[PDB]
Amino acid sequence: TFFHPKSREDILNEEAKIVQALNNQRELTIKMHELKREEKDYAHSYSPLFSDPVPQGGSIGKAPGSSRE
Amino acid sequence: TAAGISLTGGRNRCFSEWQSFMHCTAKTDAKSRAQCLPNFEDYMECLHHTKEKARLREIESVLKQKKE
Repeated sequence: TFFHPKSREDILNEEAKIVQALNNQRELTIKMHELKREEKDYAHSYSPLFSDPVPQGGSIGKAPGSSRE
Repeated sequence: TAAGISLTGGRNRCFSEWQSFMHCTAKTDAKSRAQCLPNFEDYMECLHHTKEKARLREIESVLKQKKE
């Protein structure tokens, strides 16, 4: 009569919630490992304002015919 | 920061090839970056003149042994 253990159903449910939290942390770790080592933009990786990688060089003797696409 | 500036204050000798290559890099991603291989080859050729040197080696050798 002194034995008052938590029932089997509630034990199973609590363990299941724990395992669900653990699998959620697993999937979050995988997602974060995948969002890292994913190619980012030039604005996010180098320069958010001057977002043009194309260099405009000197200006003192700028020859027409020097630009090229 | 001082990239693409000459000794005279303007565009350098191999600016245009570099600018073409950088246009093609801006177009592309790291998986499509291999499209910019001919542009980089052109830039390096303008820099170092390896292929033109080999070409002239062939021309000179034809002037060299096929005559004497």
